[PDB]
Amino acid sequence: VQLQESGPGLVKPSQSLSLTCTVTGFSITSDYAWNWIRQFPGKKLEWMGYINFDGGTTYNPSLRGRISITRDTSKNQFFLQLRSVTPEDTATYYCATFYGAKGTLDYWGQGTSVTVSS
Amino acid sequence: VQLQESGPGLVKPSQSLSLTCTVTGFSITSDYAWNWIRQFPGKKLEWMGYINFDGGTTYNPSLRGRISITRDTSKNQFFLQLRSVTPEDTATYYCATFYGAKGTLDYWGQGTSVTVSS
Amino acid sequence: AVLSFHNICYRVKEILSNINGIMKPGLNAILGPTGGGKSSLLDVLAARKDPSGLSGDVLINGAPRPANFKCNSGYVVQDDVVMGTLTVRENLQFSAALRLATTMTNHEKNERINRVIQELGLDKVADSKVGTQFIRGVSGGERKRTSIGMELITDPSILFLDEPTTGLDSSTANAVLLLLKRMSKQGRTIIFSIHQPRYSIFKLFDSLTLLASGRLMFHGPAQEALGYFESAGYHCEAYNNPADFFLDIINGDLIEKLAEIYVNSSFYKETKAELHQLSGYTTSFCHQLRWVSKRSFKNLLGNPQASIAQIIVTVVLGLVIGAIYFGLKNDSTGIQNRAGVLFFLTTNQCFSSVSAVELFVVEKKLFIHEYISGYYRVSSYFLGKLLSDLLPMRMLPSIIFTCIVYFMLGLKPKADAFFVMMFTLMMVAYSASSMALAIAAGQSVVSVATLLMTICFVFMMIFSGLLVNLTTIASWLSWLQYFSIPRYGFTALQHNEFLGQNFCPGLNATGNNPCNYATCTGEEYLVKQGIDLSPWGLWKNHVALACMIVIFLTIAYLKLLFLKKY
Amino acid sequence: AVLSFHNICYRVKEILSNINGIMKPGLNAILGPTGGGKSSLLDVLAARKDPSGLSGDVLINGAPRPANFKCNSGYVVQDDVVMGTLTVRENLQFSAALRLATTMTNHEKNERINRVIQELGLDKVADSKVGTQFIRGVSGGERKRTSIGMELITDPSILFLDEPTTGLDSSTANAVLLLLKRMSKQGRTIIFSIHQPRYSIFKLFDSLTLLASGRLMFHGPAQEALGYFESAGYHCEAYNNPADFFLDIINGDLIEKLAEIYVNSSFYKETKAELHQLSGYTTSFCHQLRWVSKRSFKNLLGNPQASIAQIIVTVVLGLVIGAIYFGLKNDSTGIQNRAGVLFFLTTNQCFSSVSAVELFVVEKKLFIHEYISGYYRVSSYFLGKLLSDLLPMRMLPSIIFTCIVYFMLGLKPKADAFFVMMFTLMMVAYSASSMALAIAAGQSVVSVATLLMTICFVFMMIFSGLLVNLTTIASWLSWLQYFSIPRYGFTALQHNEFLGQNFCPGLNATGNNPCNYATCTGEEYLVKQGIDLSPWGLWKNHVALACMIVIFLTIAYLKLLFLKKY
Amino acid sequence: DIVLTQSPSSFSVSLGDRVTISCKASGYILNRLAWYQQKPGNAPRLLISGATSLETGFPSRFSGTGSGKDYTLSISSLQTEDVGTYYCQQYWSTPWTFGGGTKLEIR
Amino acid sequence: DIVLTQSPSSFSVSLGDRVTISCKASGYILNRLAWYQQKPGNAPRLLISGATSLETGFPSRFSGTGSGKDYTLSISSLQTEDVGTYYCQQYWSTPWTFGGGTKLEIR
Ligand SMILES: CC(C)C[C@H]1c2[nH]c3cc(OC4CCCC4)ccc3c2C[C@H]2C(=O)N[C@@H](CCC(=O)OC(C)(C)C)C(=O)N21
Ligand SMILES: CC(C)C[C@H]1c2[nH]c3cc(OC4CCCC4)ccc3c2C[C@H]2C(=O)N[C@@H](CCC(=O)OC(C)(C)C)C(=O)N21
Ligand SMILES: *[C@@H]1O[C@H](CO)[C@@H](O[C@@H]2O[C@H](CO)[C@@H](O)[C@H](O)[C@H]2NC(C)=O)[C@H](O)[C@H]1NC(C)=O
Ligand SMILES: *[C@@H]1O[C@H](CO)[C@@H](O[C@@H]2O[C@H](CO)[C@@H](O)[C@H](O)[C@H]2NC(C)=O)[C@H](O)[C@H]1NC(C)=O
Repeated sequence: VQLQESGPGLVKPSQSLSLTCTVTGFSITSDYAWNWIRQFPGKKLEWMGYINFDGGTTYNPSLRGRISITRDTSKNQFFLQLRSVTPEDTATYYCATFYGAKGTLDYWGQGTSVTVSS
Repeated sequence: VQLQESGPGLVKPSQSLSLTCTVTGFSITSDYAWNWIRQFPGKKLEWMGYINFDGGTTYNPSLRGRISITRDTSKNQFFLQLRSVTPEDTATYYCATFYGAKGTLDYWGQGTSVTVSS
Repeated sequence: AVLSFHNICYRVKEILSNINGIMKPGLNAILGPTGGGKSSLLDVLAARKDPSGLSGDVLINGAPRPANFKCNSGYVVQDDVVMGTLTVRENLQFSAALRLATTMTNHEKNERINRVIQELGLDKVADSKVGTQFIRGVSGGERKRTSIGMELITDPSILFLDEPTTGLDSSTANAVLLLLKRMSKQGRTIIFSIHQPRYSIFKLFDSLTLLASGRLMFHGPAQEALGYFESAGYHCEAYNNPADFFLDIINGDLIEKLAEIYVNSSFYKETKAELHQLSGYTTSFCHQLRWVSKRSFKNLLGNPQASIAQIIVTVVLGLVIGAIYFGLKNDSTGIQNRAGVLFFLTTNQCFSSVSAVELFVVEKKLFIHEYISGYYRVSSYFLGKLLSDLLPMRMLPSIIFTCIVYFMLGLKPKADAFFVMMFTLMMVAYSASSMALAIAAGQSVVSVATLLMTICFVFMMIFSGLLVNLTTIASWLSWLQYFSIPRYGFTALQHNEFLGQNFCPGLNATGNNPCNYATCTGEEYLVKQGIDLSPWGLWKNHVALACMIVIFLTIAYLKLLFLKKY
Repeated sequence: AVLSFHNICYRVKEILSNINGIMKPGLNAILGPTGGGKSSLLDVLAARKDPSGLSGDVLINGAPRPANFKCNSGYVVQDDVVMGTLTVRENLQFSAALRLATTMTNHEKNERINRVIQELGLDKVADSKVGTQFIRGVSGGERKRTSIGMELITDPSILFLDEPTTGLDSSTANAVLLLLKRMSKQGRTIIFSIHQPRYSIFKLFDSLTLLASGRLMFHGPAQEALGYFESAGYHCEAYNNPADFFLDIINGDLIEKLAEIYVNSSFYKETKAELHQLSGYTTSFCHQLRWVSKRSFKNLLGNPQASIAQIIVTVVLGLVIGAIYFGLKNDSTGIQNRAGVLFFLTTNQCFSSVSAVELFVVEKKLFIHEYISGYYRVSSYFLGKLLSDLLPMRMLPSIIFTCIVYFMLGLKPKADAFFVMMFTLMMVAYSASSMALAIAAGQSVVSVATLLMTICFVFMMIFSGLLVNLTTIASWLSWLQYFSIPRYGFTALQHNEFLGQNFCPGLNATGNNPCNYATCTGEEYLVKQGIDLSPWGLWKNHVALACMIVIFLTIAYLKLLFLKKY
Repeated sequence: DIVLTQSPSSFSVSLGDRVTISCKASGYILNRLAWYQQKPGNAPRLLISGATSLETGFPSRFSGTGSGKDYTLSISSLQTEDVGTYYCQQYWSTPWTFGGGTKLEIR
Repeated sequence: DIVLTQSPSSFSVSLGDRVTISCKASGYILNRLAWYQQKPGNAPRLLISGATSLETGFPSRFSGTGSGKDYTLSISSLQTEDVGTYYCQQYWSTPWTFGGGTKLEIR
């Protein structure tokens, strides 16, 4: 219901990328699915994957082995861990919320920009 | 959304019983299911059957062969036709509305009393 | 007519070495142990073996054997190849129609049959059925008299009999051979091979060719065979069968010892001084397809208990399915019951089409004998048996299932949906039967092809769309769903039936579905399985079943054409 | 030992009339045509027929035949009942262990076998396998020598041979009968019945009993049979087999004409003046169950290609199912794939348990011969073959399927859910195999019981809960769901696996389900099918499969106990 | 079918008091339970849907907390306008059955 | 997967004018289509759910009328506050794909 990304805004190539979305106003272990969306320069949205309310996860097949989403139910956080990063995915990363019964990405984050350079 | 029963308030035994519920404010061929409920003296409710928005019907198995529900989509009416009537079912007949996605009998009629005597 | 063979070296392993001798018109016999040359010399003399192994020459009256020899000489199989469900009159009419010329009148051919059936003595059984498991028929002593008459229609000058007494009783076997001795006085050279005869049999012969382990050990008159072995160094006791005495010498009361005695004989040199005196289709295609399809249909009627029994099972199971699934509801259970009855109907048409294995397997020895004898082509035997057996027995259960269960269950009450279902069940019955013929054609046992059909069906039936969702399989397995007959039949019945359907009562979900994960209309079910909603998404499934009929009935044709006929 | 039978009138139809004669110690033979009394008198003289039809008396040395007669006389079957997968040493040890007493030492019994196997001349093949389809074994001339030795272990005074030469070659059959003539000089009365002997066979006999159509037509010394029919009015030509001459008289070169000639003989009155001179378990239960289960296990090892081949199919199909259903998802397709793999696993355990038909059907003629001879009880033959064949071959595929597919598919990752699935697949394999034995026990053909198993399975599999919803069937059919084995196995696997499951991602529906008609948790699926959610709703299905094992293995026991053994 | 049992067929309470109505089913309903309130002389009126949710137009004194086969209705601190007859309906299986009804009273 | 095509990648309109945005899918979506509006510098915002419904907080000038594979968005009489980038998402299959986006302009 109120989402907020945070993380390093720059990263060396082929190491790892870590983000964090802290949810306030709702419990992430209660109802919805919690997902990550990136928007490239030359704007095209691209879905990455979600973690469920019960810990199950599902990722985009174009990000094979490189993405993993974990959570920390003690303080309502879920994490993006994108590893071996190329300089092509210098996108804007969002955390969003999926209703399930409605089917649409209802709530969105503010959006943080990640630049992959050297 | 606004239902109203009408019909004969007295009927000879073992002939037929006819009621009519005229729906205003909503089209009966549009969305819901449209059903009949009776309440006996010594009050116990009892579901009789519905007609769907697409003309399909479903009746209570305790009223076997004796009930049929028809409709008249030209003026938003649906009809109860209860035949070979015993003097035991001198109940109060209601017409109601079933949401489908919610599952409950949401809107109700005013209720008309039928006495089966000679 | 005189056969005169010389220096035959047949090979597959040389199981014949060098065999000489002439066969004058009379009653010629080929004795010896089983593994020797008594069965191999007869198939060489009758051209029933492959000429790639043949070495020497076989001569008739100074002229070699032409390609017309198999049509002008009669060969008689050991076991009966007669149609036991036709009568003795009808079996001789089939043989007369496909071997005699088309110039002859039906008045002319029926007199030729009346000459044969009077000569054999089949007058009291001329209009009786020959006999099957389910039919009381003519006894085994006159099934052998019938099959001789099927080869005497063209009046051959040379008869070849293969074990004319094996399988008959002792009193029966004298009645067959006394018939043959009367035939031998007419001028017909009779050449046969008896397993262990008796002296009542041996007293009738006119020549004897004794063979063991591919070596000629005697050839001459059969009366002089006893006096030859007495002068070789052996002695026959009193009350001993001389034909039992000859195979007693073979077993050691050696083969290279006794074959060299025949080379130093007065019988070998008299034979050698005779061989150097001499040495030094018919029928149109439409007439073959007329009579193959006529006999194959009388067989289908004369065996009711494998034809009526499949109609009784169709009606009874059609009423059991109609009672369990009596009128279907448009509720939460309505998707399950429609997808389950349509899955049962397509996988019943597949597993009940395993009886098509029996079509080309039971008739194998009768196909091979009649093809070499020159009745029909492979093309008119193949088409005439699809037209008569496979075609009407696979139309009828597809009509009876659809007429019974469609209005008990209450499927989509339109006239075109009734006939698409009848046509979809009919294409899946042909495609599974053509696959059964593509495996069973050429084989001679039922039980291996029956198992291989069943293994292939249970893998086609995982990939049909009920057990596993076909949109979820990995991409390196998901190409295997194209090789499965129940997928195309069950997609075309689900497309036919789930179109205008609603399944959530009280919820109009065809304009918008509130609260998804619901499956409240029949298009939502059908896209979720992976089925196209266009009208090509229906008829894609029928042009894929029609292309599998043409492929599987061409594989089944080439397995009969390229068969080992010898 | 002298048999002496008198005035036998056996009935089922009186196919024996009145037969008299004694059988002194020597080499006695019973000739004649097939339908006569040559096979029926031998089963009366050896007590292998029902005494309800028997009329006259059969006497031995002045004393009647006791109940110990079947144990003290050896009867030898026509076709070989030897275990072709055991060796000649092992087949004689099984016969020695269950017929000799338990007092004898294993050193004493092995010397008794070494006396037998040296007397028969089986020294070079003493440790070779007898032979099967899949095993090159000892030839058919020494399978017959082996089966004589299985009856000479207890040293019987009277041997009964049933067609000792039918099925053998001509050189082989003299080697068997020259063995028997050496046995006849030891004092063993040998009583046999040959189909159409030869003069090399006929010269060895010591007595002859000629029978045709249930009438005694000769009994006396076999040398005087020729001189008897010469003095009756017939004539034997030179070079004729006298044994072929005798059945020639039967067929008319009449029966009531020729049987009355024997009454007016000097041979009948000499027999009649002899009969009036004379007239006027062993083993414990645990020892029988030890040796039946030992031989039935060596057979299971000595036939790998029907035991290894079911483990190869289990591993290969376990990997194909694990690849198609590789790790299952908790999405909209997750209910379909779990309900479809668990339906495939229970109906595979049913249809692959049709090979249990072969258990009591192939061994039928060996069960009947060894029960009459008095080796074992029906109770220890039944339990010793369930323990050795049915028990380990139905545990192993239920373990191999569960170990392979459970972690590829990603089923419920608990330790108790792993073993309930292994135990549920194991109870449905026993219950379907016990049903196959309850139908096949007593029968002698495979193909009728195999079809009747398959018809019953496809009706049990409609009522299992995937094709039709069991809560929707009419109340007069819905009692038939209690008679189906795949219902109880598929309810117990669905109960095991669908409990703590969610299937709508992003929707917590286990506290409340917003917008019904959704099926978003595994309890909603499971109640909708009609499955109880209590822990008795799981184990109700296992006490109903255990009660069907006990019922079907009691029907299978009573069909062997009440079998026609004669 | 599925029969619904409201064994407390009556009550006797006072104002401001907490009363609890129980409904027992003969099968698993899986939270497909509804509650109805019938004033004397009127049609029944929907109170709770899905055994926990409450309808717009009712105070937050009513609550349903049920699971499995045991479902219950709680009226905490009842007013005068809350006396009536309370029914429980299942809408899981297809012949929708009601409970017997329970008639609140005022001491 | 299912790819979503917005072939009119730009527009050029004026105020009070009716503009129409089309979205084409490579599979049957069955009204599982959503529309998003992204102002420059903000997260996307949900506009339409289920291809016809409209979200609380938007005027009744937006409307979606699609069926099958052809879905469309209509902005009748657009204001100044309606210029932005419009995306179409499918949420039928499991890798949720968006459209390419179409950027409205003002002549
Ligand atoms: C007709 C039916 C009773 C027997 C038929 C048949 N259906 C099947 C359908 C199957 O789908 C499964 C059902 C649920 C999902 C998948 C699976 C197997 C089968 C079989 C066996 C098959 C067979 O073994 N061969 C002929 C035998 C006909 C016959 O000769 O029997 C009579 C009584 C003597 C006429 C057959 O038709 N069946
Ligand atoms: C093991 C499998 C490939 C063959 C097995 C078997 N599974 C079945 C499962 C079925 O569920 C259907 C799936 C959708 C709904 C119902 C239906 C039928 C079958 C059959 C046939 C059965 C059989 O006819 N024969 C035995 C033994 C054959 C054997 O021993 O195989 C070798 C190669 C000789 C070693 C058998 O194992 N099957
Ligand atoms: C279900 O609701 C839909 C609304 O989306 C109805 O369909 C429309 O009905 C209106 C009113 O007559 C027509 O003008 C439209 O042309 C209809 N649209 C379509 C695509 O057909 C529909 O009638 C309702 N279902 C039933 C069975 O009546
Ligand atoms: C789904 O929602 C339910 C509520 O409807 C959650 O279950 C309750 O959670 C609260 C808070 O932890 C507990 O106090 C209750 O005891 C829980 N009730 C039950 C019946 O478990 C549940 O946690 C949610 N699902 C998941 C996976 O978290």
